[PDB]
Amino acid sequence: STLEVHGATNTRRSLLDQIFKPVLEDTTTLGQVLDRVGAATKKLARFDIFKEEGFGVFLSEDISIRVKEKSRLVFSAGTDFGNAEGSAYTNAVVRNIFGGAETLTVNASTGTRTRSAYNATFSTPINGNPDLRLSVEALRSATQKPWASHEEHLTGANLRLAWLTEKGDTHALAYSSVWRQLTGLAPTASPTVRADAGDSLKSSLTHTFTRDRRDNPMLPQSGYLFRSVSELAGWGPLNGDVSFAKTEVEASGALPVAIGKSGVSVGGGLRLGVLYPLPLGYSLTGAAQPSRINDRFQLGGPNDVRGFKIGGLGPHDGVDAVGGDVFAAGSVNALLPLPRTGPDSPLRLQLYANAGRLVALNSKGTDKEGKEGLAMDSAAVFKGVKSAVGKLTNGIPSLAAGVGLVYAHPVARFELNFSLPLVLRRGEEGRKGLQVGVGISFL
Amino acid sequence: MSSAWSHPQFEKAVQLHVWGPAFGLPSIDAECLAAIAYLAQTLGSADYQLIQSSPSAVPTQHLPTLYDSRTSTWIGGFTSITAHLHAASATADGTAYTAFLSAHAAPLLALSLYVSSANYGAATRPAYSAVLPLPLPWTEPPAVRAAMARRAAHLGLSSLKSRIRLEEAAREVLDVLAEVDWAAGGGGRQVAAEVRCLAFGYLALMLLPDVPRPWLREIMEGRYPALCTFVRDFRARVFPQGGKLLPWADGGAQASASASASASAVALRFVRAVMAEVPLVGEWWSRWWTARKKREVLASKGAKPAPSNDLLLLLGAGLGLTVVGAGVFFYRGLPPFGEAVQVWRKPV
Amino acid sequence: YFPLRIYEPNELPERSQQLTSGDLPTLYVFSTDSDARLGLPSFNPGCLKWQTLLRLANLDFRILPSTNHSSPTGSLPFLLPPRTSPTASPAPIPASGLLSFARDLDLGHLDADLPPRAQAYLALITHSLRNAWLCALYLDPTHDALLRRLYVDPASSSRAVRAALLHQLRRAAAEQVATASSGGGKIVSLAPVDSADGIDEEAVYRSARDALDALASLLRESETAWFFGTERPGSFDAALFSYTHLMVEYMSEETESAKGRVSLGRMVKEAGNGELAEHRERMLGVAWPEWDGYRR
Repeated sequence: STLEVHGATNTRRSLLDQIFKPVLEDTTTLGQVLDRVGAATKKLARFDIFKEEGFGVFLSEDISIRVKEKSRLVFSAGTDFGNAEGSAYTNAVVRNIFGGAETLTVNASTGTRTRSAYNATFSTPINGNPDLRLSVEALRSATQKPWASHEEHLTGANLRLAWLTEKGDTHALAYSSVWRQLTGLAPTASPTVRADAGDSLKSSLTHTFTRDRRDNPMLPQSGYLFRSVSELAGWGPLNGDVSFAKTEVEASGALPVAIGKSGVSVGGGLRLGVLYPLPLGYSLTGAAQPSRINDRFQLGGPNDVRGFKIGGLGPHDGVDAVGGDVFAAGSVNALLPLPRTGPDSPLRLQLYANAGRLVALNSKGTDKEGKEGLAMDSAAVFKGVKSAVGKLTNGIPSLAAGVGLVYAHPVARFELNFSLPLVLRRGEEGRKGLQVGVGISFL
Repeated sequence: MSSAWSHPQFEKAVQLHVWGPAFGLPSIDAECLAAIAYLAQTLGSADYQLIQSSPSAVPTQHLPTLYDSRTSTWIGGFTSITAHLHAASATADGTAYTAFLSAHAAPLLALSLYVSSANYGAATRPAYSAVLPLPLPWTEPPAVRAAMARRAAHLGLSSLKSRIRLEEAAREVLDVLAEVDWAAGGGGRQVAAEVRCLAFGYLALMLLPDVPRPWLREIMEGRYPALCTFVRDFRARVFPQGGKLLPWADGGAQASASASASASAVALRFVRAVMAEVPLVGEWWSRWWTARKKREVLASKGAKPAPSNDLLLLLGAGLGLTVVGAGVFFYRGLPPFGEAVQVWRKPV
Repeated sequence: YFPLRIYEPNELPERSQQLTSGDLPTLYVFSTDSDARLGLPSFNPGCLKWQTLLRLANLDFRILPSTNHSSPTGSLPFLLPPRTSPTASPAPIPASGLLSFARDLDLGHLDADLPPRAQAYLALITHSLRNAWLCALYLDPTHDALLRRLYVDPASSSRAVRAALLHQLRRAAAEQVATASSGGGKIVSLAPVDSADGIDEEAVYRSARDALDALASLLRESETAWFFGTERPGSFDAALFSYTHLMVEYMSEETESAKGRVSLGRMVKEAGNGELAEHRERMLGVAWPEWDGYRR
């Protein structure tokens, strides 16, 4: 009947008129009325503009809803875990500019690898869906790359259209455009790192899918995860210095074993990835420039394949970790619970064993180019990707093993593992003792 | 270019401004002392005048500066002043040693007097402050010391036995200068008369200051006595009584600044020197003001440039107004977008 | 002890297998991709000096175009020797060690202590002609298309990155000219002059004209066709040639009748009695004896 919503002063009467005007079209089925009011109230909290302690729906006789708005300006600072050891971020948010919209200014100067990282992210919802958002970002970074000894200065702006669906899957569609200046070369830099040291553009367009059915992200005991990032740079209406097509499929899972609810949780995982060079312009047949070190994959590390350096497992020019074009990964786990403790503490005892491959792409077998030697046509690139995919499954992969002691914070996952490399390639730099892993994404 | 990085586009009884006396010398700059010496040798004292100034008191923004009253022209720099107001191996040697003294003896006096922060803070900065009017020596000697410390780079030396590096980098200049035979009419190399004034300016600012870290006066007095004899004899000949018989304007060396130093002019100089340090718009104020002063020096020369480009000042004002408007729009906020009570009725 | 199985290493990508796999040493310069296949002179004078010295020392090498960011120091001309293994290469040689790399029996004439008069005359080249090259290339709007072609258009193909790189180039060059005090030593604030408005570019021009006439007189003194009466050219000859060649190449126009201002190549060709254009032809005829493509 007659609905009153008190205490919402910095919200428009369009943003919360799209919500409660469908509700009043109900022209004695009291349960349907209460369920529709509860559905509208759960939709209203999907906008992140209200405090969870304010939602009081006090009926009469009809309806009378109350809310408490969040404050507008939120300055904040602290220490985040962006899969690194440390970070010192400052975070200024303006919570509700007109209705639903927000701005986030982030300034995270970190002494570890990213000495500066500036941000500005405006974000609106589209047509009153609280789950469909649209973001206009702008960045400026300078991040040290200590595996392949240089720095990368990234200035540009991207436009992301996220979408959370009704079944918990999250789509994404960004148009990025960067600068990617490579400089800051150490004296131990390789000739491969000196061959690519300068300016790029990389105007790209990348879809991201996620399907996260793990019951706990920081310590899975059941469920699965499917994630699929897929980029297209340079080809067609996009313009830049690089023009490629890069995909990546990551899987996961966990299966419980019996004794109660004892946390055994045999784990699993698999990553793949292929970087394909395309021509520039509206054609598929055409000469294609090979990839640069900005774009190639980096395998190995504490977060990625346990038992190796933070860049290992690939082509190495001297000591520098230059990248590959086709990779694979994967692991098994055991995650046994600790004795004299119930299956409720976040402490677990891991028994991992990973393996990985990271090969590059060359043009052997057809070398009649001579001069103008960098551009490669479609048949040469197709035979190169065929040979690299064949060189994945030719030989025992670069495998390691170990034990560990996982602690599962709500924002990160600390591991502290003792690894032991078993099978290597030459010049691949695996670590043999105690290794520390902090962050979210783990394999 | 934004027209501030290009050559300017053109349509289709002298008075020498200098610094002030210091260390018993008629000026504290090397190029100003050189220009004073050249005009004292060539011109007579009833032909020229000497005005005590700062780089914010002339439009050239470079203090050894001539104002020719016949044509109202503004000429800045020693080589420009001597290009105005005007066998082959002697001329080529004069050109070479002029280019050498300007380029390799200028960062050595800089290391002696401006980079060494026990020399600057105890000898150089009080002598700079004793010739400017009272609110000005808080803005101009930092800019002077910053420029001289920039020039003293490409030498690998600073203020921090690490004394043989100074001696080697000073021998690398004084060995070239010691073969010119400056105080001579015979023997050795021979240069023109104006190169001897430039050499006197640099070498007398090296030798004659009374400093607490005397690392350059002792190298000259120990290894190169001919240059010290040159400086002492040139100073005894051209400037007896310490540069007080020179034709300073309006009676004296300190009363020569009283024309262009009123309350309004000094206040404007200090205000503009303060406005250039504002963290965002102070670059574009400085670029717009420098372009304006260059335009008026060029119009004094005889040219007729195209002045209509104010995008530097408009760009600085746009950046400042953008930051201020963003801060007020996001901190003060907008008026509220809804009421407290918002009733929805069932439509009939 | 523990890695139980080690395989042969992974091959490098195709880009490094093409760019970094030569059998001669490689000098990384400022050139174009059609000039570097032949070995022609660079368009940067600080690279052409060392390239001329490495070609007078009878050293077998290649050139390849590079950017400043790849150098072991800040500035460009450096050398990378050939690989020994396909995945390992020796250390780079900066510009200060190039004549020490090249020994090619007796290179003592290219690396020798100059007399002090020669150092006063070398200050002419390193200041009065360097500032003239920088002012006339980077700040003159006539040479804007040449500046874009030589430095900005090979860097990327995006107009925003191109415009920003051209702005940083002009800012850096205007900083350089306003430090050396031919026509630039102004004091405006605590920050250095980085625009063309704090440069008097008639003093830069007149100092270039006097520098060229003094160097022509010094060359007339010598009477054995190279400086100071030598029988083979030295580092002074490569230092002067690195500016006189690029002035006759890229800065000899016909513009000179509507502005005054005889250009830099015509000032080189007219300095003295043509002592320096003849020296430029004699220095090309010794170090590049197969190239007949010069004078523009």
